[PDB]
Amino acid sequence: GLSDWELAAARAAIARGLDEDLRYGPDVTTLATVPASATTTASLVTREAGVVAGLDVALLTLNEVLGTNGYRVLDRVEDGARVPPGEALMTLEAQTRGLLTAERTMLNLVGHLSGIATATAAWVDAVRGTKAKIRDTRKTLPGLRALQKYAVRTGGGVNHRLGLGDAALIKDNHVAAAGSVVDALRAVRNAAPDLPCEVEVDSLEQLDAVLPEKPELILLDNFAVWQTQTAVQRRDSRAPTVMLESSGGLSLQTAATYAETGVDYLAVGALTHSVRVLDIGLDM
Amino acid sequence: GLSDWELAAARAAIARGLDEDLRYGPDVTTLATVPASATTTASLVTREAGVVAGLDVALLTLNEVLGTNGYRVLDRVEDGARVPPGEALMTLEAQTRGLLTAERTMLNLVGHLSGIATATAAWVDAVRGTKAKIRDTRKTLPGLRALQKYAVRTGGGVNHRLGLGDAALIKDNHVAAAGSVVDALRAVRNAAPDLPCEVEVDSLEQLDAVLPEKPELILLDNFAVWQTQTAVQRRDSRAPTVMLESSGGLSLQTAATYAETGVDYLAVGALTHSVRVLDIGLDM
Ligand SMILES: O=P(O)(O)CP(=O)(O)O[C@H]1O[C@H](COP(=O)(O)O)[C@@H](O)[C@H]1O
Ligand SMILES: O=P(O)(O)CP(=O)(O)O[C@H]1O[C@H](COP(=O)(O)O)[C@@H](O)[C@H]1O
Ligand SMILES: O=C(O)c1ccccc1C(=O)O
Ligand SMILES: O=C(O)c1ccccc1C(=O)O
Ligand SMILES: [Mn+2]
Ligand SMILES: [Mn+2]
Ligand SMILES: [Mn+2]
Ligand SMILES: [Mn+2]
Repeated sequence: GLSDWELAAARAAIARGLDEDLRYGPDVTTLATVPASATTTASLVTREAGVVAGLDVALLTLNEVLGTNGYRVLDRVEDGARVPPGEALMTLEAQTRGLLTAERTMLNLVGHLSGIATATAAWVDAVRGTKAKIRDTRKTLPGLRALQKYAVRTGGGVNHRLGLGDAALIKDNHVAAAGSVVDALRAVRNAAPDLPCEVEVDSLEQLDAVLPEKPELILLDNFAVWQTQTAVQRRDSRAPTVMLESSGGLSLQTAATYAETGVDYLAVGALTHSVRVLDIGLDM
Repeated sequence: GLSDWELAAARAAIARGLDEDLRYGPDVTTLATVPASATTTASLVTREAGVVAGLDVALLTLNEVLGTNGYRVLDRVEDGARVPPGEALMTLEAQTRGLLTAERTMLNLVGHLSGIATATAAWVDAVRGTKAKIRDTRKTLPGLRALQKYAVRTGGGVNHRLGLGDAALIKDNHVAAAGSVVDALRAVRNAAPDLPCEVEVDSLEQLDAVLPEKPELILLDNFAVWQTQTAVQRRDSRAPTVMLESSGGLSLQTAATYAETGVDYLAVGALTHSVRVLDIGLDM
């Protein structure tokens, strides 16, 4: 499921999580109430409906606390599964002390990632019957980019760039510094001709100015729906190969409206910066 | 503003943030569009109203990217300031290249921490005229506990425990393993007699059972307002010294209603697990 750098990202996050929990001493309450030889069957069950993501991270949290041979998975659901309230995402058998200590860290990761995949899916359903794909941004939390990114993919969106040197994206602050969108575009092309180039426009005027330069993608920043319609109309007639991406004034209520204008992508920051946790509990 | 461990935490977070942005190559678009000698005056300004928190983290991000003597702060607001849309939280003068590279990492942190402080303050205002204090939980994001915990305090909340060995808290799964709340309570009392003890009850029945044991705090889990009122009446008559904390079915709409019952605290998970970013931009 997770790739190598995602897996490594997950391990680093679960380690930071456990360290936050354990740095003040051991789990005194678990140690005191449950014997070392105790063993139970527990299930991660959703208190609500949504799309599940990050189940492997649950397994990595246990590997860290109990060791690979410290637990047994009697059953599990697959990442990306649409799930109702009360559904058992995974049933385990493991040393009780290990589960009570690992509980919060593992639940915190799975609820966050599931919350993103559940949101992402909402957006994906909203623009169904359209050609628009939902994309994320770099408005991710430090240390969780690979995981948050993985989660939007699980819900059906498509990742944008993972970093700064990943692809070029000429922003308002660059244009300001370069003095002109076409100047900046030209500069980026000359410096990194092999790198994907996206140019951000703030108006129909700038839009007209960059279409002839034929950048890979144009990001329509904070365009009203009527302006997005015009943009697509101009792109379609003047530079059929330029992809258009809406970003800025996007809400789930307007997603379809923008998608219907014919844009190729909707870039949603909310997907990673304003996530509502999917409520999950560990039941014994 | 930030303490030593919070500072070390911020530093670790900013470093993980920058590494995510730079691991694919340098900021190609900035290097190409802005000269090394470029310098600007920039401001972090809110696109929305809210409470500000995490400004020092912005500075720490610049120290890391431009070095201490790489910039100058012409003006700044204090953490915890209630702020309107379009307010300039901090005005800097710095090398342009350094700002554009630091921008996203610093913005993502300040936005996150401010979103938390903004939400916390809404809860705090909600229970105003009551004696209840708003507290957080361990439902924090991995690697960000110290910072998230710092933010609820900036918003007016009061921190709960920071980890597992920090204070004792008997939960449902412990009760399940110990076979009883009173059993579990007795066990913890024997193991860590010097440690603060909080026990979680799911019913007025368990409440009656633990009140005589006189634990430090009792967490009323998912009680209706009427049950919360009853519990306050029983506590007041049977164990005046026992503090009560509501946690579970809390919404900002009901906050005051529960606070009015006379409980000492409201423990809010949403404060740290479902945060809506405060929208902030770097304007040059
Ligand atoms: O408002 P700006 O001057 O364009 C600065 P900003 O840091 O917002 O720039 C980015 O944010 C938007 C990302 O999706 P969302 O809006 O949902 O968060 C998009 O406008 C981006 O180029
Ligand atoms: O539903 P449970 O069986 O009590 C498991 P859970 O992990 O929810 O247990 C904790 O969550 C609540 C925290 O505040 P919030 O609800 O806002 O997130 C509270 O019930 C806690 O003891
Ligand atoms: O994070 C951003 O500012 C952003 C917002 C929208 C599209 C893409 C990006 C990006 O840089 O990849
Ligand atoms: O994270 C939790 O389950 C939690 C929830 C509410 C209060 C306190 C805690 C805690 O363990 O400190
Ligand atoms: Mn933008
Ligand atoms: Mn914006
Ligand atoms: Mn609970
Ligand atoms: Mn719950």
